Amino acid sequence: GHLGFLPRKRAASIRARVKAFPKDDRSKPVALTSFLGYKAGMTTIVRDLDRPGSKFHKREVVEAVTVVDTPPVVVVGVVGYVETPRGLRSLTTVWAEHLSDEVKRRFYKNWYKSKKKAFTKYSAKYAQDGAGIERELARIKKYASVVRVLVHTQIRKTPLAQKKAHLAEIQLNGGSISEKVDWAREHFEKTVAVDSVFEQNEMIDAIAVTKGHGQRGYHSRTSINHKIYRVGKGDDEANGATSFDRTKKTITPMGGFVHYGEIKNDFIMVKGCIPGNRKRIVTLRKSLYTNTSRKALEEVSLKWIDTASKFGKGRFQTPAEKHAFMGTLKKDL
Amino acid sequence: VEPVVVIDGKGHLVGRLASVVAKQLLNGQKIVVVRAEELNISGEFFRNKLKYHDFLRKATKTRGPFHFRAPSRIFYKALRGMVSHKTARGKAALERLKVFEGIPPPYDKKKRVVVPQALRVLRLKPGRKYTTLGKLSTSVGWKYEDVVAKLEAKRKVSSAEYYAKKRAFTKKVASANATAAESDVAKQLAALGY
RNA sequence: ACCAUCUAGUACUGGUUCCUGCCGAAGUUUCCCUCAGGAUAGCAG
RNA sequence: AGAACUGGCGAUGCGGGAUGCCGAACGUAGAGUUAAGGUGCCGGAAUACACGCUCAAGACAAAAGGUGUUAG
RNA sequence: CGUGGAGGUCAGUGACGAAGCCUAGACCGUAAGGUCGGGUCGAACGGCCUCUAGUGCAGAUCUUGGUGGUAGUAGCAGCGAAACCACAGCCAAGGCGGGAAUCAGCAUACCGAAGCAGAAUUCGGUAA
RNA sequence: GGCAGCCGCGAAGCUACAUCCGCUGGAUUAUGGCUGAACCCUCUAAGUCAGAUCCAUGCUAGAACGCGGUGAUUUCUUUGCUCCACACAAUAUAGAUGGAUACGAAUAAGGCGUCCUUGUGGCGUCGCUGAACCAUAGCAGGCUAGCAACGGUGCACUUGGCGGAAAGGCCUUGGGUGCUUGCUGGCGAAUUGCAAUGUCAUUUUGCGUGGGGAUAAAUCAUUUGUAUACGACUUAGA
Repeated sequence: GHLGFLPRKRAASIRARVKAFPKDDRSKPVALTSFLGYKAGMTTIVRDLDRPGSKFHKREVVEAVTVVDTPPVVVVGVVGYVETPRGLRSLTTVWAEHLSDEVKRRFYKNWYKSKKKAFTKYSAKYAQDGAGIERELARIKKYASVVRVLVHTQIRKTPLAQKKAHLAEIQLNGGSISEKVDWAREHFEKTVAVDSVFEQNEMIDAIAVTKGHGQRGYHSRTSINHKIYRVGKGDDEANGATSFDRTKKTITPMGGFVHYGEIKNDFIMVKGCIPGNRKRIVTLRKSLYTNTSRKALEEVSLKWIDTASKFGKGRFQTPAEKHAFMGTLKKDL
Repeated sequence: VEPVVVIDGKGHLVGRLASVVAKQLLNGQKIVVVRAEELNISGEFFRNKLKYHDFLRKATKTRGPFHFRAPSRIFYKALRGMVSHKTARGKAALERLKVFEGIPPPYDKKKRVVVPQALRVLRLKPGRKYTTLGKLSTSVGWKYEDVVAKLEAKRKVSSAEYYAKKRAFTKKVASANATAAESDVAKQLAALGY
């Protein structure tokens, strides 16, 4: 057994705690250092191997790729940090004036029984000329060194019975922390898309809690060197609008995703599998730095995508395939 | 004597400084140590580093030996062995001791002190090698040296402006005294010693 | 094999009960073929 | 590996040597000086003075070498 | 000094409370112990000069009797033990010894040299 | 097929003979050089470049006897909670009895005042201990009179700046109000009997009023199924 991955004690929460960020680039424009989303099932994808010298070089090759259910990231605040001899410390936290019901639920377990006195008087302080809630920005500018944005996911968009919001801190790539806080404030209550941070062929890393076998499993894990193959937009239609297979369909498997994960929002395709099963929230990061190897730098296309259901063994790809061979079906037509 | 005494670890010796601090603590005197990251130990860097690394692996087995990295904690451990710890009297004595890297507030706005007999430069023979302790802490696992130096640099600033203001004030006071000289009160004071 | 008596037998373990003061050693020899025993040489009254 | 002998225990406190040879052999108490052993802290006592040494030690190996350091 | 009994004495104490028992209340004797005040007590005892002995307990894997953990454990939502029990235990070494409660286990390479052309080989050091 | 199962298809889970991935920066040593004495030379004595063992990056847990920020602070325990003003008690001190009375850097040199043809500069000079500096006079510190200045200072305000490392403090403008021992006078001190620390600091907590502020949250239940040996964890609902 691995010595580093011991003891095997289970994680304390579904969300995996991120404790490392890709340094701090003082020259890059302001951008998010990571992304948050939810994990769906898995599928299959094939692409052309442009890698030189490979056995399957310049040939179509099948690769296993998972699908991450990514809801839009709506900013709710930002957190500043200051260097100290006792380690990094969060000097001040601020919020985006207004908070959705899902965000308020995160602070409540018996939400229905509670009088729902969530963020309210704080908004009353904001409901004026600003003063303290505006001087906090100046205080952050004066002393802060690294600023982490505070965002939550649109859980109600995800097909999850649990409507409680999930929130985590994300560091800002850009320098000039004044610009960091200015951009964060301007983005208060705004919605951020995947294209604003990640991009196709980027070697992102995945971190999440492992599957529980029902103590084996249910522990946080980090997987690095995973290449994105296509930015997905499940809000629209015809997600399979690739250059090949001009018979546009949807990435959703027949009858919906197995067990759970009926995609109804943005999604992303990532090379290989991801730790943990569906219904688990997964955070994405740029993998610190980008390797210069062809396996990490080369860009890839996409073609065949499997759509047959897995509620059994799998056969039918689309409902329109059932005709001709079955003759008459008086029960239906 | 001042209720609390702040000792500057700059250019000092760990052994003698720890011994004197422990002796004062046993007598019932409150003492605080600042700029511990700049403390010095006799001998070259290799000798001191080996003497510390061997300690980390001597076993009691994690209940006993702890791979403590902070240089201030290393100094406390050095002073810990010079006090009758594990007892009410010794433990109470240690309660009057605090060690901080650099000079955090409010100790910045207060006069620090030095021990003449614990100065590394004074007691260490000239030309002989010595260890700065900071390098040892960095090599053994400490990683706050960069931040410590960065936030200590601001300590020299602002304090420099305060010193300049105090220098101007003392210049004015000296001018006032010089023009005040030759007065009858001044002459009487000079005659009567003062 | 058991039952009661001669038998409370046949010399090596265990234990050997209140207090204070004073004095206070030895561990070795003598005489019989030794370890079993005693004459005592010495120490202490 | 037996051995002819001279000081010491057995019945022996106490101070010192972290603990197992030195000092000193013992009524209950007050006062002052010491033995052994110590005067950087634990540990009650001078981080005392003076002459040189030593860069790794320092509280059975000495048969030999060092362009290690200081003297005739 | 003290306990059982006996000879002489205190023309001794005692239902207005002696023996016995408890005392975080006191006194005396450095000691075996003695005395006093207080809570129960209900019928006989104490000092002194002597005599007398089945006369003083922490041991005896002691005897008789009683009582704890074990334990509300095996056991038969039941009904209730036994074994064992001076007291210990988390280890660094020598004088043979530096924390709540329950649930789950019993090696490769890096340097210098060889008449090492290359391939390839050997040797002195680092290191497991 | 009610009862006890058998031939093709195939999950649901147990569960691998299934698939992907498994990182880049410092200081060293052995070793190869530079400068350069010991005494021409010398990789070493003062230093330094290249250069594998140690630490960093990363991952995993999180002091359950570590820490920061943040959503809200019982509308009747008869202001219930909270912060304040005054107001009486208990509680104790790891131990006030004038002041922690702020640069940096070197120890084979640094300041201070000045000059400036502004520098590693010139000039005069300071150390050799704080054995000092600020303050210190009044019934343990009162009343009051007069002189010189509007300086010093106890305290309630107000304009503004600095301090995020444990900033929680530093102040700054303007008046207001006491004292002023800077100087000169008038009042009382006794009896605690020749001394008995002769009681003056706050740490915490308890009870009595008035000046404001806000009025919530968690467990069970219900259940969920990513979790699931049993706990636990994850949820939905006035």
